[PDB]
Amino acid sequence: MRECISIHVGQAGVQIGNACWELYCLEHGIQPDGQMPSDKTIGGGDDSFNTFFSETGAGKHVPRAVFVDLEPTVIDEVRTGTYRQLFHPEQLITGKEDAANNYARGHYTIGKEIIDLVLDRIRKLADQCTGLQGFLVFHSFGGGTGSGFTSLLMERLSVDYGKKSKLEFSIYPAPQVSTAVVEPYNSILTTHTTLEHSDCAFMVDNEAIYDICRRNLDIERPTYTNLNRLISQIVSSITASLRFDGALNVDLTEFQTNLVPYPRIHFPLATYAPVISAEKAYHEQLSVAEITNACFEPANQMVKCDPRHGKYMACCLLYRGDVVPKDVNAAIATIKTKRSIQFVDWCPTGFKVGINYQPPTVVPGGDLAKVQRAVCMLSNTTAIAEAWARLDHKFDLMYAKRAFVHWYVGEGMEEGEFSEAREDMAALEKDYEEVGVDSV
Amino acid sequence: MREIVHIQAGQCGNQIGAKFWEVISDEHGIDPTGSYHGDSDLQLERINVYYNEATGNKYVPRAILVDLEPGTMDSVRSGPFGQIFRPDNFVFGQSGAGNNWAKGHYTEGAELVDSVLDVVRKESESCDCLQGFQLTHSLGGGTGSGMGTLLISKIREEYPDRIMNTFSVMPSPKVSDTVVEPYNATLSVHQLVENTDETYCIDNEALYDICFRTLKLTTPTYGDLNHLVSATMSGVTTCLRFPADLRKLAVNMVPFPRLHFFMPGFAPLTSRGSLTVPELTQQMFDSKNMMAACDPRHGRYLTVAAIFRGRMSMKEVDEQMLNVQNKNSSYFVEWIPNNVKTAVCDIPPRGLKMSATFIGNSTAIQELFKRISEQFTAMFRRKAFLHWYTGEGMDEMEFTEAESNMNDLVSEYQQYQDATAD
Amino acid sequence: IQKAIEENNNFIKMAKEKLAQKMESNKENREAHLAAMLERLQEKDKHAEEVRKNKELKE
Ligand SMILES: Nc1nc2c(ncn2[C@@H]2O[C@H](COP(=O)(O)OP(=O)(O)OP(=O)(O)O)[C@@H](O)[C@H]2O)c(=O)[nH]1
Ligand SMILES: Nc1nc2c(ncn2[C@@H]2O[C@H](COP(=O)(O)OP(=O)(O)O)[C@@H](O)[C@H]2O)c(=O)[nH]1
Ligand SMILES: COC(=O)Nc1nc2ccc(C(=O)c3ccccc3)cc2[nH]1
Ligand SMILES: [Ca+2]
Ligand SMILES: [Cl-]
Ligand SMILES: [Mg+2]
Ligand SMILES: [Mg+2]
Repeated sequence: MRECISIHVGQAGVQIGNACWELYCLEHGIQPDGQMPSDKTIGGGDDSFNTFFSETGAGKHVPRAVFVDLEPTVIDEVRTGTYRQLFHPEQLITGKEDAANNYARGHYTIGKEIIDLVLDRIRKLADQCTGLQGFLVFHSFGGGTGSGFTSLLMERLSVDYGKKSKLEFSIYPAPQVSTAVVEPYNSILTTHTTLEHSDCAFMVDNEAIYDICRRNLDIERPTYTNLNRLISQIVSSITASLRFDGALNVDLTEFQTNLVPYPRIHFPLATYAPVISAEKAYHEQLSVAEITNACFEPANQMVKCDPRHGKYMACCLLYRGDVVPKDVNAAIATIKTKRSIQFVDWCPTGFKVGINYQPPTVVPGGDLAKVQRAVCMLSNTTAIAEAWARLDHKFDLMYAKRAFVHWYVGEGMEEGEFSEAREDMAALEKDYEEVGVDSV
Repeated sequence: MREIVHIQAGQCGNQIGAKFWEVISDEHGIDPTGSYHGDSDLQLERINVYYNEATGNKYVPRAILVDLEPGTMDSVRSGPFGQIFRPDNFVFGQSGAGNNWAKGHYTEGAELVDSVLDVVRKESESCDCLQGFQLTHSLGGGTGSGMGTLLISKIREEYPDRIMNTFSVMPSPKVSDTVVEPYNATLSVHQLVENTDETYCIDNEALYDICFRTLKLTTPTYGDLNHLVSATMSGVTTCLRFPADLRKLAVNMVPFPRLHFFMPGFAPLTSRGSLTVPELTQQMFDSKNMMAACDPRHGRYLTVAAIFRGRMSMKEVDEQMLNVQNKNSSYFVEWIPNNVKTAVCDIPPRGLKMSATFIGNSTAIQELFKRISEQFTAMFRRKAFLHWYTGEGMDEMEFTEAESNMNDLVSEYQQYQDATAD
Repeated sequence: IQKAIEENNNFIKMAKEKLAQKMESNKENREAHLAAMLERLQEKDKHAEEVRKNKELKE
C-alpha cells in the first residue's frame, strides 16, 4: 500500500538512481541479491519499506524502479554492477543512439521510438501495486534525454495515470561538471513542458553540490560519484518518511500540503546538514541545535540562491536519527532570534517538523562521516527564482543570435516552442515576485 | 556500438590516412598483422569505434582507401600496416585526376564513385549504430578535393542523418608549386560549407611554418608535415577512442551550420634539439601552435574544445583553463556562455608524458579563407587556366558562385565577430 | 464530485491532444527538412549530368 515508483531517466538520473538504491538497501538491510533476513513475511507484506520494494516468492526485494536511457553504456554498468541481481532485466531499458544533448531528439526523434515500451514497463510495476501513490522521476535538465524524454514521459504519465502525483529530482546545470553548451536551451524547454505535469520538484544545483564536496569533504575535484553519494543522502532524507515509520514521522505528502501554495510554485529549496568528513567528525558530536543552525547557512543549500533576499512561504524540517522534539523546539527558538527569516504576510510562520528515528547510513568507501543525527530542511522561498533568472539569462544570450537553434529545428522543432517556453519562464519568474508582495 | 567509417581519398588523403591508422593502432596495441598485444583493457574498450572484430580475433580498420591513381595506395599496401587494411576496401582507378577538381567531381571521379559507395554500404550495414563518417583529403588536388566532395554529397543522399566529418588539408604556396590549387580549394570549400558537420582546417601554410620556425627544419618534408597531422588527428579523436559521439560533440561546437571549420592546435611542439600544466595551456592558445595559419587574437572564439592527455591534476587543469579565459576574456563571445570545455584522458600519446589538443571555432579562420580567395581572384579575374575546367564541362558561373559563396562565409564569420550581447 | 471528474478528464483529454498535435507537427517538420536537403542533392546530381553533357558536345 502507498507504493512509489521511481523512474530514472538519462545518465544523471540513472547514476543518481544507482546511488539511491544502494543507500536504500543499506538502510533497510537488503543485500545485493535482494535478500532481507530481517523480513519474516516472504513474498509480500505491507511494511513501510514495501512502498519502495516489492517482494518475490523467493524472498527477493525488488526496487519499484525503471531505468531508461537512449544509449546503453550507463545502464550496462547497472546490468553488470554489484547490485545487478537487484533488478529484473525488464526494469533496465536502453536504446542505442542518445539524444546528443538535444531536447528535440529526446522528446521527438529518438524518444518516440521507445516511449511505448517504457510506459508498458511502468504499467507492469503499477499493476503490482495495491495503492499506488505516485512517481519519482530523476533526470538532468541539461541532457537531451534527461530533458526531452522526461518531458515526453511526464506528459504521457498524466494521460495514463490522471493526476496521480509525480515528483521530480532535477539536476540543474553547472559549468564545473558539464561539457555541454546548449544546456540552458534544454533546461527551459523541459521546465516549460513539464511544469503542468509535476506536483513538486526538488532541483539540485550541481555547482552547490560541487562546492559542498570541496569545502566540507575536502575533495579537490569532485566526480559524479562524489556528487551522487551526497545527492543520495538528501533524496534519502526526503523519502525516509515513506520507507520508515514512527510516532513522530511525518509523511512527505503532508509536507507537500504546506510547500505548494499554488500549482506552479512547487519548487522547494532543500538544505542538508551535517556534511562532514570522518576526520572532522572524529571526537565531534554535532547536536540538534548545530545541524539545525546549519540549515540556514546558504552554503549548505542544494540550489545557489540567497533566501535572506527573499520571503518564506513554508519551512519544513525533516530530522532523522537521535532527535527528540524538546531539542528541536529549543533549536528553532534560537534560530528565530538570530536569522533573517521573513515570511510572506499570507502564510503562517511556524516550522513543520518531522522526525524519523532510523539513523542515516553511509556507503562504505565514501567520504561522508557516519553521524547519529541529520536534518533536511525543505523551504518554499521566492529566492529559488534566482536559479530561474540565471538560467533564463544564459538562454537569452544565445537565443538572441539563434546560436545552436538549427540543431533543434533540424530535428523538427520550431522557433515558436523556444519563445513559448521562454515566455512561460518569464511568467514563472513573475509569479514568484507576485507571491512575495505584501497583501492589500 | 558506435562505429565510425573512415574514408581517405587522393594522395594526401591516403598519406595522412595511413599515418592516422599507424598512430592509433599503436595507441590501441594493434600490430601490422591486426592482432592485439597491448597491456591495458582501456585500449580495447572502444576499439569498435574504428576497428571491426574479425575471425581469429584480429582487428581490421573500418577504412576505405580511394584514389584515381594506384600509385599512393600501392605504397600503403607496401608500407607499415599495409596488411591490416581490408584488401577489398581498396577502390582505385588508373585514369587519374591531373590536379583538376572537375575531373574528380564530375568526369573521372563520377565513373568510380559508385564502386566506392558499394564498399561504404557493406561497411555501414555491419554497424550496430553508425555515428558517421570521417574523410581525409586535400583541397588543392583533384581526387581528394573533387572526388572527396562528390563522395560527401553522395554519401549524404544515402545517410542524411549521420555526421559527416572531414580532415581537409588546405593548400599553401610554401608546400606545392601547382598553380591551380586556389581553384580546387575554392570549389571544395563551396561544397564543405554545405555538406559537412565538422571540418578540421589542416593548413599546409601552418604546418610548414611550424616545421621551419619552431621545429627548425630547413627543408620540411611531407613526412615532417604529416607527423603534425598524425598527432593532431590522434588528439581530436581521443575522446572517441578512449573511455561522447560525433553528434554530441558537433552539437557543442557548431552554433551555426555553415560555421563548422575548426582551427586545430597541439602542444607541446618542440624540435629534436631540447612540462607544466600552465605551460601546456598557454601554448595551445598561442597562434604559433595552431594547425591553421590564423591568429586567434585577430578574431573571437565561438566555441572551444580542449583535451589534455596524460597523468596530471584535474584541479590544476580546471584552474588554468579558467585562468586563460579570464585573462583572454575579450576573445570569447559573450553571447555563448560557458563556450570553453575541457576533457582529460589518462592515456598519453606515444613518446610524451603530457599533451594537449585544441579545437577552436574562431572567427579568425576567415584569414585562411581570405588568403585562398585572394589567390583565387588573382587568377580568375584573368581567366587563367580555366580551360582545364570548361574542358570537362564546367561553366564560368560555377567559378563565380563558389567565389561569392566563400566571400559570404568570410562576411558571415565577420558578422558574429562584431556581434555583442547588449 | 462530478465537477472533479470532469476537470480531471478534461485535463487528460487536452494533454493527449496537445501531445498528439506536437508529435505530428514535429514529424512533418523533420520530414520536410530532410526532403529539402535531398532535393538540393538531386539538383546537384542533375547539374552534374549537364556538366558531363556539356563535355560531350565540345567533342
Ligand atoms: N549530479 C550529477 N549530474 C550529472 C550526472 N551525469 C550527468 N550529469 C549532468 O547532466 C548534464 C548532462 O546530461 P546527461 O544526463 O549526462 O545526458 P542524458 O540525460 O543522458 O541525455 P543525452 O546523453 O544527451 O541523450 C550535465 O549538466 C551533467 O553535469 C551525474 O551522474 N550526477
Ligand atoms: N600535408 C600533406 N599535404 C599533401 C600531401 N600530399 C599532397 N598534399 C597537398 O595536397 C595538394 C595536392 O593534392 P593531392 O592530394 O596530391 O591531389 P590528389 O591525389 O588528386 O587528391 C597540394 O597542395 C599538397 O601540398 C601529404 O602527404 N601531406
Ligand atoms: C573524427 O572527427 C572527430 O573526432 N570529431 C570531434 N569533434 C570533437 C569535439 C570535441 C572533442 C573533445 O575532445 C572535447 C574536449 C573537451 C570537452 C568536450 C569535448 C573531440 C571531438 N572530435
Ligand atoms: Ca515482507
Ligand atoms: Cl532494453
Ligand atoms: Mg546520455
Ligand atoms: Mg599529389
